[PDB]
Amino acid sequence: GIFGAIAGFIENGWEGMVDGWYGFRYQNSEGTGQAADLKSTQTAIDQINEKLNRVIERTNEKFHQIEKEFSEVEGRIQDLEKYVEDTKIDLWSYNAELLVALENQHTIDLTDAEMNKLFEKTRRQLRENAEDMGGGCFKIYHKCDNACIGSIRNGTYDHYIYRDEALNNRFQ
Amino acid sequence: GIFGAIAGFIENGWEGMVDGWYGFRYQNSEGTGQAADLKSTQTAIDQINEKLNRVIERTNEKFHQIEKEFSEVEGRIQDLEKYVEDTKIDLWSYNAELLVALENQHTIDLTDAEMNKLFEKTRRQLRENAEDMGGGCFKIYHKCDNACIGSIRNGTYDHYIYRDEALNNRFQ
Amino acid sequence: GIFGAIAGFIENGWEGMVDGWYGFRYQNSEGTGQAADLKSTQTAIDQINEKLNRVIERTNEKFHQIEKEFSEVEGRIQDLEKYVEDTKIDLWSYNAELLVALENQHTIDLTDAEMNKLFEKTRRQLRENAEDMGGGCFKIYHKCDNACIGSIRNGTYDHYIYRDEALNNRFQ
Amino acid sequence: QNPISNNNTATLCLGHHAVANGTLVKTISDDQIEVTNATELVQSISMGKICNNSYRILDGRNCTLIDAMLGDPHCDVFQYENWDLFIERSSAFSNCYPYDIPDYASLRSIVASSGTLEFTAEGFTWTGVTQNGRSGACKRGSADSFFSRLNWLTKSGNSYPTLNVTMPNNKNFDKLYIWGIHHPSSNQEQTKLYIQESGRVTVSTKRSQQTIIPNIGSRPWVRGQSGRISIYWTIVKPGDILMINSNGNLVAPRGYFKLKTGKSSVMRSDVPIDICVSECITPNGSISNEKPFQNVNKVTYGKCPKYIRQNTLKLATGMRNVPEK
Amino acid sequence: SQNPISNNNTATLCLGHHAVANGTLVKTISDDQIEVTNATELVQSISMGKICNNSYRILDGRNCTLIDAMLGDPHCDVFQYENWDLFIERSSAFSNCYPYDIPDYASLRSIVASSGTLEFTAEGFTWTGVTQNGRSGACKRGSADSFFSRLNWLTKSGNSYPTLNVTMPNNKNFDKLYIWGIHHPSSNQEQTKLYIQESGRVTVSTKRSQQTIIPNIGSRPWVRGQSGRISIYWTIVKPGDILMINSNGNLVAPRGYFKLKTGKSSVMRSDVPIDICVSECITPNGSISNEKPFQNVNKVTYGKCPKYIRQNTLKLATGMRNVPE
Amino acid sequence: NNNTATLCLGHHAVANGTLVKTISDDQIEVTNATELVQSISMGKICNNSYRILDGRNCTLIDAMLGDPHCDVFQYENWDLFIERSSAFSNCYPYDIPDYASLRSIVASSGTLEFTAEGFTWTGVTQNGRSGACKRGSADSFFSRLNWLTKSGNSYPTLNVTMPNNKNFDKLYIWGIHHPSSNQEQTKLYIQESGRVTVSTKRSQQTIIPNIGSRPWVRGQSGRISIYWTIVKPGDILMINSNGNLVAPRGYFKLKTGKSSVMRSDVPIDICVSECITPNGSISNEKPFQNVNKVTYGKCPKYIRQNTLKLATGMRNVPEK
Ligand SMILES: *[C@@H]1O[C@H](CO[C@H]2O[C@@H](C)[C@@H](O)[C@@H](O)[C@@H]2O)[C@@H](O[C@@H]2O[C@H](CO)[C@@H](O[C@@H]3O[C@H](CO[C@H]4O[C@H](CO)[C@@H](O)[C@H](O)[C@@H]4O)[C@@H](O)[C@H](O[C@H]4O[C@H](CO)[C@@H](O)[C@H](O)[C@@H]4O)[C@@H]3O)[C@H](O)[C@H]2NC(C)=O)[C@H](O)[C@H]1NC(C)=O
Ligand SMILES: *[C@@H]1O[C@H](CO)[C@@H](O[C@@H]2O[C@H](CO)[C@@H](O[C@@H]3O[C@H](CO[C@H]4O[C@H](CO)[C@@H](O)[C@H](O)[C@@H]4O)[C@@H](O)[C@H](O[C@H]4O[C@H](CO)[C@@H](O)[C@H](O)[C@@H]4O)[C@@H]3O)[C@H](O)[C@H]2NC(C)=O)[C@H](O)[C@H]1NC(C)=O
Ligand SMILES: *[C@@H]1O[C@H](CO)[C@@H](O[C@@H]2O[C@H](CO)[C@@H](O[C@@H]3O[C@H](CO[C@H]4O[C@H](CO)[C@@H](O)[C@H](O)[C@@H]4O)[C@@H](O)[C@H](O[C@H]4O[C@H](CO)[C@@H](O)[C@H](O)[C@@H]4O)[C@@H]3O)[C@H](O)[C@H]2NC(C)=O)[C@H](O)[C@H]1NC(C)=O
Ligand SMILES: *[C@@H]1O[C@H](CO)[C@@H](O[C@@H]2O[C@H](CO)[C@@H](O[C@@H]3O[C@H](CO[C@H]4O[C@H](CO)[C@@H](O)[C@H](O)[C@@H]4O)[C@@H](O)[C@H](O[C@H]4O[C@H](CO)[C@@H](O)[C@H](O)[C@@H]4O)[C@@H]3O)[C@H](O)[C@H]2NC(C)=O)[C@H](O)[C@H]1NC(C)=O
Ligand SMILES: *[C@@H]1O[C@H](CO)[C@@H](O[C@@H]2O[C@H](CO)[C@@H](O[C@@H]3O[C@H](CO)[C@@H](O)[C@H](O)[C@@H]3O)[C@H](O)[C@H]2NC(C)=O)[C@H](O)[C@H]1NC(C)=O
Ligand SMILES: *[C@@H]1O[C@H](CO)[C@@H](O[C@@H]2O[C@H](CO)[C@@H](O[C@@H]3O[C@H](CO)[C@@H](O)[C@H](O)[C@@H]3O)[C@H](O)[C@H]2NC(C)=O)[C@H](O)[C@H]1NC(C)=O
Ligand SMILES: *[C@@H]1O[C@H](CO[C@H]2O[C@@H](C)[C@@H](O)[C@@H](O)[C@@H]2O)[C@@H](O[C@@H]2O[C@H](CO)[C@@H](O)[C@H](O)[C@H]2NC(C)=O)[C@H](O)[C@H]1NC(C)=O
Ligand SMILES: *[C@@H]1O[C@H](CO[C@H]2O[C@@H](C)[C@@H](O)[C@@H](O)[C@@H]2O)[C@@H](O[C@@H]2O[C@H](CO)[C@@H](O)[C@H](O)[C@H]2NC(C)=O)[C@H](O)[C@H]1NC(C)=O
Ligand SMILES: *[C@@H]1O[C@H](CO)[C@@H](O[C@@H]2O[C@H](CO)[C@@H](O)[C@H](O)[C@H]2NC(C)=O)[C@H](O)[C@H]1NC(C)=O
Ligand SMILES: *[C@@H]1O[C@H](CO)[C@@H](O[C@@H]2O[C@H](CO)[C@@H](O)[C@H](O)[C@H]2NC(C)=O)[C@H](O)[C@H]1NC(C)=O
Ligand SMILES: *[C@@H]1O[C@H](CO)[C@@H](O[C@@H]2O[C@H](CO)[C@@H](O)[C@H](O)[C@H]2NC(C)=O)[C@H](O)[C@H]1NC(C)=O
Ligand SMILES: *[C@@H]1O[C@H](CO)[C@@H](O[C@@H]2O[C@H](CO)[C@@H](O)[C@H](O)[C@H]2NC(C)=O)[C@H](O)[C@H]1NC(C)=O
Ligand SMILES: *[C@@H]1O[C@H](CO[C@H]2O[C@@H](C)[C@@H](O)[C@@H](O)[C@@H]2O)[C@@H](O)[C@H](O)[C@H]1NC(C)=O
Ligand SMILES: *[C@@H]1O[C@H](CO)[C@@H](O)[C@H](O)[C@H]1NC(C)=O
Repeated sequence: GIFGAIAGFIENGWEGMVDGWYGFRYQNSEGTGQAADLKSTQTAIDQINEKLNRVIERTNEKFHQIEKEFSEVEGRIQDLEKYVEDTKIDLWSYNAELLVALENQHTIDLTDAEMNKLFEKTRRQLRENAEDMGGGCFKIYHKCDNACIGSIRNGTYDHYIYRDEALNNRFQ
Repeated sequence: GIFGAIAGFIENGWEGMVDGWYGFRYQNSEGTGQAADLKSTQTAIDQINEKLNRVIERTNEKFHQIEKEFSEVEGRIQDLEKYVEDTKIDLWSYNAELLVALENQHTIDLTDAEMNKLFEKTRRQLRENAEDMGGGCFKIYHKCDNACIGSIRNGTYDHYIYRDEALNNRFQ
Repeated sequence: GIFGAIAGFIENGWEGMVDGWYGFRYQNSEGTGQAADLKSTQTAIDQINEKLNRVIERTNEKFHQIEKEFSEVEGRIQDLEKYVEDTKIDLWSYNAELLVALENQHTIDLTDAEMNKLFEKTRRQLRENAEDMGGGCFKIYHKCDNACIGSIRNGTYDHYIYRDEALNNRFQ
Repeated sequence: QNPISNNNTATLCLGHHAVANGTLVKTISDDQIEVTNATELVQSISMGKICNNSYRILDGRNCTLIDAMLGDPHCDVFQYENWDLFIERSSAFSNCYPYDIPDYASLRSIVASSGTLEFTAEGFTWTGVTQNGRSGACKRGSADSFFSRLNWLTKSGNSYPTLNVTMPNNKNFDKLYIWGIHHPSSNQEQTKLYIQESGRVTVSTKRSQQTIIPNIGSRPWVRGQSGRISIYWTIVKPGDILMINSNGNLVAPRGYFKLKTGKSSVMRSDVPIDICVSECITPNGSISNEKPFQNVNKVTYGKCPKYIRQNTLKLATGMRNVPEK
Repeated sequence: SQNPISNNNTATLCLGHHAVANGTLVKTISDDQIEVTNATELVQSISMGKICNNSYRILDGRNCTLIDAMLGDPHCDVFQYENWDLFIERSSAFSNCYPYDIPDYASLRSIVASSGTLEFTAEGFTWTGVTQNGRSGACKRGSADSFFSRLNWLTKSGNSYPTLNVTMPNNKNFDKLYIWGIHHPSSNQEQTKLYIQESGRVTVSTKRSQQTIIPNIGSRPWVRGQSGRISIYWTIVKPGDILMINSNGNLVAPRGYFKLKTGKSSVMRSDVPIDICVSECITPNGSISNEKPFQNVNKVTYGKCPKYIRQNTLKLATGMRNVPE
Repeated sequence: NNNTATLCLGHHAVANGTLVKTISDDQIEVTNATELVQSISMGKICNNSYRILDGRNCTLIDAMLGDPHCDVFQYENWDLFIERSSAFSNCYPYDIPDYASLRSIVASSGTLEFTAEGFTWTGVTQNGRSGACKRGSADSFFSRLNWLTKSGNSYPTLNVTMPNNKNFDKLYIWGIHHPSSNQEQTKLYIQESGRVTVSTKRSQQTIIPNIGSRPWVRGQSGRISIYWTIVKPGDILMINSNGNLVAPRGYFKLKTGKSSVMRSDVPIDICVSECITPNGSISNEKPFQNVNKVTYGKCPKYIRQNTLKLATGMRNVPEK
């Protein structure tokens, strides 16, 4: 995909994450854990759910139309009736093929984007206190217990209070 | 948006930015300033200006056509005339709806991309002399007067001049 | 492009890069060299190759249709035959124009995306041992002969081996 | 390097979900790519029966719509009926005087769209002729009869006078009049029934007319008859007038059908009608209309998905699926 | 990082984008509604309420249909030799000559409309042994009984109406349109009075085509004193071909031909006024602006027109997502 | 400097790129593109994939009726019948109401397979002929039609029947003669006014001749009008006439075909192609074509544009 997160710098998905589409796993002195990210999950779902409704009109009633099957040959008028119907069908069949391919492309791209955006959001919070290990993992260079991990997850992490400690660990 | 810049790591837009779509605000010894970035602005405008014209011709010249309203009940030929017209109208109505949805998506995507591109370009210039504070703001760790800010804005900032000063400020 | 790599932070293409669409140039203790990147090249080619086949059905046989040229003036039925045909042609002409513009946009974007991805991949490998100089170039802050460059090319570079040397060169 | 994580460090990994069993979809970039989930957009299964719970469905059984309209005796049950959708069966048959309708398809369409056989008799006066002609080709009970809606006129005594009648439309809706001409099998039969060697039927309104001549000749026997009737129709708008002028061969109307601007139709199908819930009908039976597309039949009535050639189209409803290990 | 007064040896540089106080909502692939800085309406839903006379040559039919102007109904004499890009027919139009019908009226109307001219050239038809220039009280021109100007009502001379046989070659380089007719008398007495023969007939032919019409005697509804009718027919003669006319009664003869052009002209039914203004797109509702790609005013159009669609509004973003302060 | 290295990332470019259109740009240069619209024809109709029948000087209808110069076309079949603009009729002058429909029905069926039937025409002269229709330099007539006239001083009411005991639909072509004068009418048919009734169990047609002059064509001011009747399995054809009948000699076999007819003046020759247009065969590699809206076979879609370029490579950004 275009951002290179899903099936990219993140090696694979987690079958063990059932309460969210995106999330975190962490390891510190208190052990290992996992938690879903609700906002990224919701953003993706909102875009995907019933997405065709944005382009495909609510199905309306159609009633009497033209004949489309014929029991005898007639020539000119019947040729035209058949041609009109064949033409209509071919155009709608093309529309359907294109729409599905376009929508599917958009779905893959927007879910890859959410993954990358969550990663960039986390990177920015951490500032100089962590390094990108590759694989979508951060090495955090200070003591970072479950409450601290929690502050990263809910976006209230304060890099300033750990910076001195982190810089010394990173560079000495 | 897919880059997560607009309505993302940039918290909001600037109603006071009136001579460009993208730009800079800054504070240093000399006071506070604002300046539009003209290249990012033009790039976005050029792509948006009359974008529909790349796919649809403005208006097509047409003369004598079939009748579309009828004062008498006639059956078969009239059924066909009505069906042909309805078929055409539904197909074009679909085209219009999809085109506008696709073009609006593209406009949102490309304007978000220009914002991201300007941020990355600025980040690249600054090298080790600044940190991303989040919110689309850089802290520049050296004396950086209006002429210096100017050099960033015109892409001539030479990080090497300031690097020793900046590194000393960053790691204390 | 939306990623701002091609015709962006990379100033221009390389005419002398003949064995790949994307690749590397390098200068080290052993001289200068160039190498193509196969995976990025293959990923772009695979998406571009026969891409229309994903949307356009294999051309099928059509046989007897309606008359489309007339040697006598006839009025109503002929008007309808001409209208039906003109309607069809204008709809297919619109489909053709849109498809080509959309597919071309997708080609430009995906190739820009691959360039960006290769850059980011390389950046993640180098960790704290290199800086982005701009122009798509990394300054690697340690002795990095051809075998070391080769380790970057095949994704096996181990940053820890050089980290002390590099950190010292960067921040002394 | 230490095999045990330093207490003064932590690891934070970002990720996304996956499922064990993904599903394949097509994009602009890829012929096939595995996603966590997908949905089918094409309805390819029918209910195998026509549901009669939303639209008023009328089963024609052994009768075509036209024969029900004309009043073929075996179609008497259909008098004054109405429908959203009239179902015509392949096994329907005619059992009255042999007939044809130039532009049959148009009359069928007009009546089917109107959605009603509301008929009203009118007081036509047919001076100097015998009314209510009947034929052994058309039994009603064990008695020779005729289409209930038509009036077969023939000579009285030694003459058939020039018939000249009028019927104004002082109502607020269109009147549909059905009438005909009898085509004898020979000159002898023509003069026997109608006196005049050359019959004529002229049916007019203020701004339109239909002028018909009889066709004379031997034809293949149909229910004992070499003769034929050709059926015609005339729509009289409010404020207009119907005029009929004939010197022989007239198969007269007995009144008019009310024409409505309807949402009704007619459909050919041999599928049973039953109690069930559906808003879309095809010759194959009713179908679900949850999906935007269908591949069941190009012939549809009601609230229907668009017919397309494809039998399956899979829409991704989840991200790229990248399983572990 | 408190410090009320910022440090002289650092700077802050923020990157951003503009916003407006009042954004506008649009639809994308991703969102039902998203606010953008500005958008443009793509559907023209407003007409000028009048037809502009300045780009295309507009001809107001006033009280006349195009067909009545072609035939030369007296009250339409002002339309002789007219030409147009677009002929406007009003709903108040009426006929005021001998009552007539045209089988396939719609086709003749289309052919003339498209050609865009009533250029007519008289030809020297020789009508041996008949009286020319028949008149009717149904068709006054000024104070005199008259007839359609472009037709020639033939009747007996003396006590005879011989079999007419006339020719007219087409040595021009364009198609000639001939309009002609047949009189259906209301009675046998009138038939023999005018045409001697008890039954007339008209055969109009070319090298490759022929049309034969037999009159049908009888009453139609009284219209302007007449229970008889004229039926109108046409023949198009190609260059190098030749018109032949054969009749032993009831012929309403052509006087010449209309030049057919391969045109870009049409005819439109509208009751709105025509006036000075500039526009390149006309609908029955009036001229419309064509700056937008789509329109929802009317499916009936002429000229340089936006495409008709069912939606009354479609908003195209012309700016980025609007994120107010 | 031995203590450092430089690693640059890049992409290829070519000296000579090509311009394409995107959603973003009216024109942008890419490394490579390909044309999607076929605008060139082979200038000839290839006869190797479909069975192509050259009509030469004959229309399909004239071949059907058996105009003498069309005799070579007897019992032919085709995928595509080609009519030339220089085709001409050379028999008795005729017209066919709904000509366009008959031509379509026959073109679609794809065969002129004819089978004579043993009609008995008691009391009339058969095999009428005309100076308008010469065969071997002698007066003749349409091979598929049988012009009946009086025998002695009589023309009895003809009344004949032909059951369809086959399992396919029969197509019967027949006609009526319109004489130029009352003298000719009575000379040929005795009766002052003829009549032809052709019927089955489900349809009937009765035609009355109209006497008078039409324009002279090959010595003739009279005309024949041509009609057709389809007889389904189990049904029976009946013909009833007291004069002016131009009788069928048998029937054409109708089949459900994938055949057609096309107007073209280009030569027919041996070559490789699966798509035919009036301009000649065209390659079908591309999805679109701007050669002709008239096509037969496996054909690209006709569109208005003469060129559409699809990018097959990245943005091209040449070196200085
Ligand atoms: C890559 O290089 C291409 C090759 O062209 C070059 O060939 C090489 C070997 C060198 O000798 C070069 O100096 C030489 O130019 C470039 O392709 C060329 O592109 C130009 C447009 O930039 C095309 O011009 C057009 O030519 C038409 C002439 O008809 C035919 O003639 C040539 C033979 O000379 C044929 O091969 C072509 O296929 C043509 O069919 C002409 O009709 C066009 O006129 C219209 O447009 C112009 C404005 O551009 C306007 O003034 C005029 O009124 C018309 O409206 C037009 O002039 C040229 O055909 C084309 N040559 C070939 C062989 O394809 C290509 O630009 C370049 N790509 C890039 C990105 O630089
Ligand atoms: C022009 O030519 C046509 C074709 O020959 C003639 O039409 C035929 O006319 C005769 C009567 O004149 C018809 O013959 C009658 O057929 C009836 C129906 O047939 C049934 O049974 C047979 C089985 O043999 C089946 O084919 C068919 O499906 C029916 O189920 C019979 O009921 C009649 O039989 C009885 O009639 C005679 C008197 O004729 C009685 O005295 C006896 O009781 C006898 O049993 C009779 O055979 C025939 O059907 C017509 N054929 C067609 C195809 O229409 C025209 O008459 C002729 N025109 C002129 C002017 O000469
Ligand atoms: C077949 O059957 C039809 C239907 O009956 C007959 O057609 C009718 O024939 C009569 C006789 O010609 C027609 O009578 C005429 O009616 C006109 C009426 O038009 C309106 O205006 C008058 C007011 O004057 C109202 O009374 C009427 O309701 C209408 O609203 C009159 O204008 C004529 O009346 C008189 O006019 C002059 C004045 O200039 C008087 O001097 C005369 O006395 C004259 O009578 C005229 O009478 C009637 O309109 C026809 N009806 C229809 C529906 O067509 C056919 O005649 C008949 N055919 C045969 C062969 O018998
Ligand atoms: C109703 O009115 C029409 C119109 O007048 C009459 O039809 C004309 O009838 C005459 C008599 O048959 C026709 O005359 C013939 O014309 C032929 C065609 O002429 C063209 O080609 C010749 C080349 O030979 C050129 O000279 C000429 O420029 C034309 O381009 C001629 O070929 C005929 O000539 C041959 O026959 C005569 C017989 O008298 C011989 O003397 C000659 O040697 C030669 O072999 C002949 O002259 C004329 O074509 C008809 N015109 C039309 C338009 O049909 C009807 O007769 C009339 N009907 C009734 C009942 O009266
Ligand atoms: C520039 O773009 C065009 C895209 O059209 C490239 O040309 C295409 O090249 C492929 C591969 O060589 C051709 O496919 C081959 O076809 C043969 C037989 O038809 C088959 O045996 C091979 O297996 C292969 O599929 C393709 O036909 C050709 N298309 C056209 C229109 O020529 C070209 O390679 C590109 N140039 C560069 C430098 O990338
Ligand atoms: C496709 O069309 C070609 C060309 O029109 C056909 O080939 C031609 O067929 C004719 C008649 O069938 C050949 O005539 C024959 O030639 C010999 C001597 O060359 C002649 O003496 C015989 O009497 C015979 O008529 C002719 O050679 C040949 N012409 C050319 C130019 O090749 C071909 O039959 C058609 N193919 C298909 C599959 O329909
Ligand atoms: C890029 O900007 C620098 C310096 O900052 C400038 O910012 C500009 C946007 C403008 O407002 C300008 O007034 C301001 O100085 C430019 O370099 C400076 O140019 C001036 C006059 O040419 C000299 O007096 C300065 O010494 C010089 N500074 C340096 C370090 O050389 C520079 O010209 C500009 N470059 C380009 C390519 O536009
Ligand atoms: C990944 O590359 C390393 C680096 O050195 C190599 O660079 C390659 C791209 C290739 O061109 C090769 O010629 C060059 O040596 C490889 O390590 C080296 O591998 C070679 C054998 O292939 C040995 O001879 C060297 O001793 C060894 N040197 C070092 C320092 O490791 C490495 O094998 C390669 N691995 C994979 C999995 O691709
Ligand atoms: C619905 O009924 C139609 C009509 O028979 C079916 O369409 C036919 O499919 C068969 C089998 O493939 C073909 O022989 C015919 O070409 C089709 N059309 C006709 C008119 O016979 C269709 O398959 C049915 N769908 C069902 C039962 O689901
Ligand atoms: C916002 O967009 C609107 C179009 O929706 C612009 O207003 C139009 O401007 C054109 C050209 O100047 C005029 O012809 C129309 O009369 C205007 N339409 C409307 C509805 O106002 C407007 O220019 C844009 N506004 C800004 C601030 O950019
Ligand atoms: C449209 O048509 C023409 C100009 O194209 C104008 O008609 C003339 O102007 C006035 C109408 O206001 C009349 O007094 C003249 O007699 C007209 N000229 C002729 C030659 O007849 C007019 O401006 C436009 N509108 C109408 C209704 O005619
Ligand atoms: C194919 O032949 C047709 C004629 O059948 C050509 O269409 C003509 O094109 C010329 C210009 O080249 C126009 O002036 C004519 O008006 C067209 N005639 C018709 C009847 O449409 C067409 O150009 C040819 N196409 C080719 C050779 O690609
Ligand atoms: C933000 O996080 C702070 C860290 O502790 C909590 O993190 C939460 C995400 C949750 O998992 C708790 O169990 C942790 O204890 C917390 O003190 C703040 O209250 C949090 N604020 C909000 C609004 O979430
Ligand atoms: C936005 O609309 C408001 C109406 O609520 C009006 O006061 C004004 O025109 C706009 N406001 C601004 C700040 O432009």
